[PDB]
Amino acid sequence: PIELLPETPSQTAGPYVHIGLALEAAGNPTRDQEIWNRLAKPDAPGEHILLLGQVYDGNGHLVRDSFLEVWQADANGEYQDAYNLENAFNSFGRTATTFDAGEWTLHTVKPGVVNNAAGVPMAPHINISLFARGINIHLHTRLYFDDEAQANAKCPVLNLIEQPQRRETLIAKRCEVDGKTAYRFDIRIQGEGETVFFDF
Amino acid sequence: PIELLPETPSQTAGPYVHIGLALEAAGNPTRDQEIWNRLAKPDAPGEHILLLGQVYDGNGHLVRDSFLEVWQADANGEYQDAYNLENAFNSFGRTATTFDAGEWTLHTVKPGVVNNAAGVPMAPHINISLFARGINIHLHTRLYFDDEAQANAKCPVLNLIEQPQRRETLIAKRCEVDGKTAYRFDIRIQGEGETVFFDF
Amino acid sequence: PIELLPETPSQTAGPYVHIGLALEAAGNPTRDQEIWNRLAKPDAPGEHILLLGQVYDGNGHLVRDSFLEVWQADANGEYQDAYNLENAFNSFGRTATTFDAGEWTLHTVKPGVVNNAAGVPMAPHINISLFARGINIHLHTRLYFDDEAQANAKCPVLNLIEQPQRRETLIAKRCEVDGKTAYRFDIRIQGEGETVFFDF
Amino acid sequence: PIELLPETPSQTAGPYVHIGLALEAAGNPTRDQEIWNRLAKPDAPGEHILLLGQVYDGNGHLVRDSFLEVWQADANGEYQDAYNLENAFNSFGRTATTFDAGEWTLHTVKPGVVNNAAGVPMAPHINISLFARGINIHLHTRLYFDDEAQANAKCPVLNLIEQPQRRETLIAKRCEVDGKTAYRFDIRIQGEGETVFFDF
Amino acid sequence: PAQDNSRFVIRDRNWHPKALTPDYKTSIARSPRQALVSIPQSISETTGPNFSHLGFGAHDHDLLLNFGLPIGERIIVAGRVVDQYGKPVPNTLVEMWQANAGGRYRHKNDRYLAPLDPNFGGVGRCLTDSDGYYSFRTIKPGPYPWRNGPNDWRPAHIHFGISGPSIATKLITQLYFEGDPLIPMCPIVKSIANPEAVQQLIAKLDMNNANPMDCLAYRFDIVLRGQRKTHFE
Amino acid sequence: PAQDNSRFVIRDRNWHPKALTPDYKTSIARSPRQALVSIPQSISETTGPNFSHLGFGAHDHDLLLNFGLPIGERIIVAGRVVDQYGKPVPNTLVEMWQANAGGRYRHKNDRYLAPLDPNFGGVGRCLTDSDGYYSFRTIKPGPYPWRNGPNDWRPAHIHFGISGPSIATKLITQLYFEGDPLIPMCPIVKSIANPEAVQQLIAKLDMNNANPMDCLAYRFDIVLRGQRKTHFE
Amino acid sequence: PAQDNSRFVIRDRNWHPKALTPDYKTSIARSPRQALVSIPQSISETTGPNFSHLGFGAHDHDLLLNFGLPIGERIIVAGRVVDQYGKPVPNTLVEMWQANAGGRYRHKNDRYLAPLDPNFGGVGRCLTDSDGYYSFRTIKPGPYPWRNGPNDWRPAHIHFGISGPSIATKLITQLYFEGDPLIPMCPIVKSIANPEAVQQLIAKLDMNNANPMDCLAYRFDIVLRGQRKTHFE
Ligand SMILES: O=C(O)Cc1ccc(O)cc1
Ligand SMILES: O=C(O)Cc1ccc(O)cc1
Ligand SMILES: O=C(O)Cc1ccc(O)cc1
Ligand SMILES: O=C(O)Cc1ccc(O)cc1
Ligand SMILES: [Fe+3]
Ligand SMILES: [Fe+3]
Ligand SMILES: [Fe+3]
Repeated sequence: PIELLPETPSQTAGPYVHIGLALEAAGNPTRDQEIWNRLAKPDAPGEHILLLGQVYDGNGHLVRDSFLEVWQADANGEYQDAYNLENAFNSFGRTATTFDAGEWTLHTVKPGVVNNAAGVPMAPHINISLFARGINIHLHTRLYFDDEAQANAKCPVLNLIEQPQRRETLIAKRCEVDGKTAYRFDIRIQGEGETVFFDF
Repeated sequence: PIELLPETPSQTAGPYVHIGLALEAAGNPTRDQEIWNRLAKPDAPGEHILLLGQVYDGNGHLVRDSFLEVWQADANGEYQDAYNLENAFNSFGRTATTFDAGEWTLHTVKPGVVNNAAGVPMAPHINISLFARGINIHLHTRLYFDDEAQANAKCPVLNLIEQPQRRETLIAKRCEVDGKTAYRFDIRIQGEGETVFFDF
Repeated sequence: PIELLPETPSQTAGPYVHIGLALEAAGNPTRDQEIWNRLAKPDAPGEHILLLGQVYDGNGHLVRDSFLEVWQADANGEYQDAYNLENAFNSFGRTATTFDAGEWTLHTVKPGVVNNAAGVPMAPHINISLFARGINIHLHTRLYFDDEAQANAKCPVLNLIEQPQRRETLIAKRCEVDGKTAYRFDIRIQGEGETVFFDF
Repeated sequence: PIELLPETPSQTAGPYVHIGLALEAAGNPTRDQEIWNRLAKPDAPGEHILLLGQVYDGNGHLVRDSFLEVWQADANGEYQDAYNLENAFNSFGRTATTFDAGEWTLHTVKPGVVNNAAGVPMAPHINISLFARGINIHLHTRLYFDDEAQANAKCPVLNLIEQPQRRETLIAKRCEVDGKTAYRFDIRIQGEGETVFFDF
Repeated sequence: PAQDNSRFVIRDRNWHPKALTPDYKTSIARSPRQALVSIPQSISETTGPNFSHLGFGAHDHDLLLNFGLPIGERIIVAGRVVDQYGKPVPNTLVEMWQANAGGRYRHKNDRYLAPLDPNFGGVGRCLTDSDGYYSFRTIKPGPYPWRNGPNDWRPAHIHFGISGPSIATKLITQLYFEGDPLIPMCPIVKSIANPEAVQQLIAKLDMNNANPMDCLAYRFDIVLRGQRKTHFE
Repeated sequence: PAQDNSRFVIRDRNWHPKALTPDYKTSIARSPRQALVSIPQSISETTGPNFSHLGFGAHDHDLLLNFGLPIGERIIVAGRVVDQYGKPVPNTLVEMWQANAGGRYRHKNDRYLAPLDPNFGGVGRCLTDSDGYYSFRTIKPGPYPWRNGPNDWRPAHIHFGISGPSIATKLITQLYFEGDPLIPMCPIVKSIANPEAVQQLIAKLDMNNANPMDCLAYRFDIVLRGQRKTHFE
Repeated sequence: PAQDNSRFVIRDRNWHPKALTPDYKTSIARSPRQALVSIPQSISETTGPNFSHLGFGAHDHDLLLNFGLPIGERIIVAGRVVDQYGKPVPNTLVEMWQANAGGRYRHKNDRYLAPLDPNFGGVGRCLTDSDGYYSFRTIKPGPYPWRNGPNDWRPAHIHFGISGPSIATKLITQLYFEGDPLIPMCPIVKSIANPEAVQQLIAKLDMNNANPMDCLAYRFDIVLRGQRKTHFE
């Protein structure tokens, strides 16, 4: 068979990932332009929402050193790849969990619908990658919204998870923070209610 | 790198350990001098106590063939290394689990405080090593006392366990047996409430 | 460590170098355009000078088959890389030693000052490369002018030679030839008064 | 044949030997007790003398980074091996050459005569070892005195040097510094009047 | 906006370290017990941010100046970023972080006894050029002890994060130094089962790129998932 | 009392059998799922009992007389106890137990059909001498069946317990006999990943120590963790 | 006073680096052109100073305290000093010197651009014990550039000087670190023709001697000329 060059092997981001990718969090001085947790400017179209969550280990203990990256379409279901701080909306962002509270937050808008390769529309979702000490290779997952049952029911990706009970792990529960629209999405790496992780 | 002679590899004690280290228990005649479960003579200084416990496997079933060795300071926080049956106190003992009840017992005194290498005092503790069929290399743990919370709180060793919840697995529950001071120390080899085991 | 493709190894030019690089000298007909010993046309700006010298072996005997290439800035301290016979000044030239007299000659102008990598000006100099039978890889040296002592004193390159006495081996002795400004630069390959040779 | 373990291979002391063995010289703070160039206390028996010299390389250039160690008998021809700063006399010392002047000095007494292994008396001498950048393995030599011709003539070691002219290289020339008895001993590593070096 | 025009070669999860590698203690509780769910690639997975327009400072990639001079071995770390097809990955984001010459990180949580360098931060970033090259200038990091086994030491390493053309290519890894005797003993390095894969994380001394009398240089090339056009889909 | 002046070389947990070794069925439910917690050595761990004053009987180390004569292959089992630095461990407790010639143990729970031997107990103890030497006289045990796989048989062995200078050195192991074909088929042996580690458990026939016309001899040396003084602590 | 009671095994001048090793430039003009003159050993050559009575400070051998804490990799450098017969050389003087973590020496003449460490001197001394052992605690030195070829770099090294029992045994050398990619390229290392001899100058990582969560350790044993009694002289 034909073999290509091998991809560089992954390695855990380790406990100090923050110094490299979450400067503020590391409690170090930031640079002029930093990639962080505010994807949308007040003035960006779409429903502005707040995302928050906690990460749990196999013992049910909070993971206070996680690093997450997110990718989502804009309110129009368009992926805005040209990252710029001047953008009203950026499709990419980064967040991390408090060493104390252990909670991450992200400020965005609700993503528009996009079609899979076969032309079928997928339910609104945010692609997430998680990194942390103890994780050799990052975990891929998706965040869906509880207020979109109809779409969720028809998502071709969500429909690929064999057991319906497992699908539920991917649904963020709508709440409100300071009378602001929020969704809580807790990730459970291992054990009871273990979050579904993807390979692609 | 420099390599020394490799240590002889460990092997399970097996089901018949008793024949070699717990004659009474093996139900075989004993020799004149046996190393057993009475560390202190009635006239030894310090608070005399009764220690008892059970050992559970990962299925929650009793391990009725376990063999334990203990090492502790006397009341003055001193290690009495010169083993002698005439001594009123011996820092070393042995006990095993009943094939019936499956509980082990030891007769000693509450150990005095000793300091770590850094000169930081450790809370009163008893060093335990557990052996048994199914255990390829012995398990090391420590027994702490529930009525020593202040001290437990400051233990440099106990403080090494990341998760606060796991520290509780090392705390023996004070009780009374025949109006005699006792402490129950249950060991769970695996699963829920798994006892912390050490390496050093 | 990273290894590149190895450079093609050098080999002596041999006794007949002239046939390939000094046609006139080889006593063979020349082609329309030849790279020779006249760097500057009478109308080139700068002080016109005559450079001459002899080359000695380790026995103090004349090397009557040497071939030299020179590289120098014009009067303005600029390197004229675009070789052209029409130019009034060419930064590049070639000369060789008489099979008889054994002296080489070059017709140029006193080079202007150029700075090193660090921006520190170097004293006026001429870069020379010497070739000949017996020389497995060419020898690199520089010719400095005796009437530029102030500058010579501050040369970052000349200042690299540990022993002050060896620096004098690089200084051409000003003279006059037919009431024309000349400088004699004798090269001693080996032994007493051995000329400093460079690597870079 | 029988082969022993191989001796550790020598390496040049390098240009910074002073930081390790000639602290003052390195221009760094010294320690309480330093091994240096004063073998004899004013009050030590024997003729007190001053030794000075320069070291030359193959180009006849001063070696300004040399490090020398010396070993000699006391005025009685006795080797005082128990090194102590309280000693009136120590058989061992150390000196080095000035980065400026390039001259070393030593303060001692004239050594008594000692016999070789065959019981024959050797002329008064000081054993010297020289170290420096560019010297892979230290050079061993001996210092003899010009005012002891009679003994010099009969020295069994001096007599081992094939050519009489070479023997002269080992003779220090008596002088006087501030009306004090001195001997100058210049070392020539290579070339003209190259100093005799030993192997033992 | 981005468009779904390419497919990325499937990752080899037997080449990369598995999730559960017990000698690396923390991984016990941080590894999923259910199997990953494979999903076909869509625009969601085949696109990613482009950092061409990010405003980088002038010394973003220079750790000798981005924070007096730091103490330690001056080195340049450079290389190329290509895909499995050998194609350069231009204008891609390369981020790095590391400890000081003593193995001390500039982070709250680092309580190692080796001091902090007043002139060292240890964070750098560089956008690869048109040919896929990147370069950083820093000091070589010191190994550091960690609470795993009773005497575990991380071999000196530099942390790298690389974006690539999609979220499918994003990767975080660690570069190790050619010849470090600590590599073969590290349970994290050993999280990688294939010895051949380990070799891929070793930076080679590159004397060709060093600055005489100034600094040494190490070469570390990065290979991201091969990128191809969709076909007969 | 004891004092803290020694440090012991960190055990190699890849050398020793891992906790979970599934072919050895019982290890399944008797192996921790959480990682061991490594702690610095203190007086608690670097001290241990000294059995010098234990009053040992005359035949404590002689299984031929400590329980008529047992039926079986008369043998001497001797060797030395050293630390990883090669230093002898004098005055250390060495305890052993084994089955009789037929693989039958003198224990309640042993219902193997091979008979008990009326003149055989199966227990011994010996304090090492100044040179770290110990010796025992016994009969060679027989292999015996066990309920693991449907036809599992332990190779002939003698269980050993050695105290060493501290609780950090205490060890329990099994001695196997040179050339026994059952050796490589045992799941308990096999708990040891490295074949070179297995070799360390095999006693060698020692004709040099044999008593002619009487009994054979086997040599078994044991290596406890290396002991070193503290430094720069 | 000293007495002529021993003879030292003749040095192997083909094992040691020769005087003239042209790639090491400075050696051209600093190597003798006449042959050394061999002389029989006498009391003059077979005796030497004994430093048993020298008054060493308490941190003479500790470079972390003998000059705040220095920046760099904390390491212990220890070993034994024996002769060619394998005999320990007790109470012998071992002196060392080295650069800082950046390769900068605390000397006037060092103009390398890497800064000086306010808390690092780099000089140590230790008298070997009754068993021939020595130990130092310092930080690992950085390689440094030197003006030889246009891009020469000294592999990190520690300078050692050892007295031994006589002036016949005195030696100065350099210790290099196991795995440094710079060793095979160094013209000074290469002054030694036999590859086997080079191996002798390489310090081995010694994890057994390291202080968990504190410092690593390197082992460097030294062999001096074998010492024997005179016989039939
Ligand atoms: O996960 C761990 O604690 C080990 C580790 C520490 C730092 C680091 O940068 C990488 C891994
Ligand atoms: O663990 C087991 O049941 C097998 C075994 C039996 C006897 C013995 O002595 C050792 C291990
Ligand atoms: O140097 C020599 O004389 C040999 C030689 C002759 C001719 C040639 O072209 C090259 C080298
Ligand atoms: O001789 C030289 O200049 C090279 C060198 C520099 C420093 C040192 O410590 C050893 C050799
Ligand atoms: Fe790290
Ligand atoms: Fe058994
Ligand atoms: Fe050096």
